[PDB]
Amino acid sequence: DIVMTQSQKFMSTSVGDRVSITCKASQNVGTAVAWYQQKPGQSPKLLIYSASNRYTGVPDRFTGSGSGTDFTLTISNMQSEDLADYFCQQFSSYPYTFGGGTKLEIKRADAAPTVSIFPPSSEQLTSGGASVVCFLNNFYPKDINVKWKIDGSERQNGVLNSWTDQDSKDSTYSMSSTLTLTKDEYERHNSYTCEATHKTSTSPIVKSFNRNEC
Amino acid sequence: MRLKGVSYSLCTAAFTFTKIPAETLHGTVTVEVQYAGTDGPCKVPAQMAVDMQTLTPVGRLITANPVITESTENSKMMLELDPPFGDSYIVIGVGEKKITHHWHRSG
Amino acid sequence: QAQLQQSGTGLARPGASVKLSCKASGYTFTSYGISWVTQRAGQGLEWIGVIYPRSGNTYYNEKFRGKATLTADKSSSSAYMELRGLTAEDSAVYFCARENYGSVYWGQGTTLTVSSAKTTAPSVYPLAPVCGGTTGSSVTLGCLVKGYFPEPVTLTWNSGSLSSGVHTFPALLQSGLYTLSSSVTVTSNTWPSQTITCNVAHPASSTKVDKKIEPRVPI
Ligand SMILES: [Cl-]
Ligand SMILES: [Cl-]
Repeated sequence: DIVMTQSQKFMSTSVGDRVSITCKASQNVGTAVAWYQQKPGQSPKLLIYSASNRYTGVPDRFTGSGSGTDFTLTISNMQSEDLADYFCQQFSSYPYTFGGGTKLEIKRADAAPTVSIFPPSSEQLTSGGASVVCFLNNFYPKDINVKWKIDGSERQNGVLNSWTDQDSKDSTYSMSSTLTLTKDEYERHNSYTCEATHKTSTSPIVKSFNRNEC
Repeated sequence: MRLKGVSYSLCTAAFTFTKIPAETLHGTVTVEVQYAGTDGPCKVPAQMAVDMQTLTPVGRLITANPVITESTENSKMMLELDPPFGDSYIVIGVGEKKITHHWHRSG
Repeated sequence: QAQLQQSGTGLARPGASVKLSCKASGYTFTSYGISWVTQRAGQGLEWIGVIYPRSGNTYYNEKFRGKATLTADKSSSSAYMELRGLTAEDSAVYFCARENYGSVYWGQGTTLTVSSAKTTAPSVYPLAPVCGGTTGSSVTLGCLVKGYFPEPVTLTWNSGSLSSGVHTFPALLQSGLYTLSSSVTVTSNTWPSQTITCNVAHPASSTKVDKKIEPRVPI
């Protein structure tokens, strides 16, 4: 079966940029390639068919090119409505495989996250589970890494991270990072730390508390 | 098989060039296309054009009565066109899935 | 105008079979194929297979053999996909699409959730700042919503009157149950001198819970 590789899963762009989305076929597919865009909650919409033909109603900003194994969708003068997921698909032979997708997001000035740490609530500590929450809010770019420590020792198991979609007004991202452990383990340690690595600081932002302090 | 004096309707589904159109020794161009539909047998729309808005035919389609013969998906057919000198477009299909290939014929 | 309308069960237990429908109108059904495409949440499109109603011919992606069975009814211009032996990993959006070397016409998608969880109201936990408070002119409060099924919940702050400065994060699965959290940020003159309460409605359990955020105190 043919593999269609979109190596760039995420692209950050400014309005007005020339956006280049690449699709590489694992074998020669001629010109049998379509491009779609998809927005959340909707079915995909066809942009380009048979490599280089623009579908009716699609803005002339979109152009497909290429043949053989290498295909390109170019968006000239990118507009905010072009933020979407983009997929290629081949029709040379079954199965009619899709590329992995490229999600186009918008660039803005870098912004450091605002980080806040929350010990387990008294109500959760009746349960035998304990969650320590860090919110990392209103940052850009999306790339960020959170490292949790308990009494100096890194903890990787039990960490759950959730990200908001890029905000429609301020173009930032926010993230919750939640360390869940047993209540018994939580009460055997004092120091809890979440460390955020982000390009806006040469060293991570550190939020930490001592459980028994006020 | 159709009866005597019956023309097929135009193919309604999408075509794709199976490979690059190829120039012959005396300057015509041969084309092979594959057809996504199952409405065959049907007539393949095929022309050269210089203006993609009027689609006014230039040059000549050489193949008499180009058809998709099969009712099954993804069948292929070949045709031959005689392009004008200079630049033109090979245009296969009619409607929202027509395909074009830019062609140059030297002197 | 060509249209594809989808229908089908949205919630199934592991082991179940579901038959999804794709009703076509506005074009000649027997001139084109119908394919099915799946999209896991936040993930890419995957082509399952195609049926050509003129002949009944089908072609499957080997990854979906047996899992999916495609059929069609020429008499009514309907296509169907039966998904068998469902597992949690089959939870996804499923689309039908007309096949024409680049699908213009798609169904609206059916969201299938496969889970053995029973309906469970969330635990709702108020998250006050670290004991003794934080420095700075603004303060961030949290609300943790843990262990519910099915989605969705509706989380608000002060019954929706506090809507700016809020971040409500997408829910994630945690041992078969959903968890989400929300933060709200206000200027420090606003809290705790004025009350801030997280409200969480869970329609499936008919529950609505309020948790006022209260400053922490020492042990
Ligand atoms: Cl279509
Ligand atoms: Cl309230």
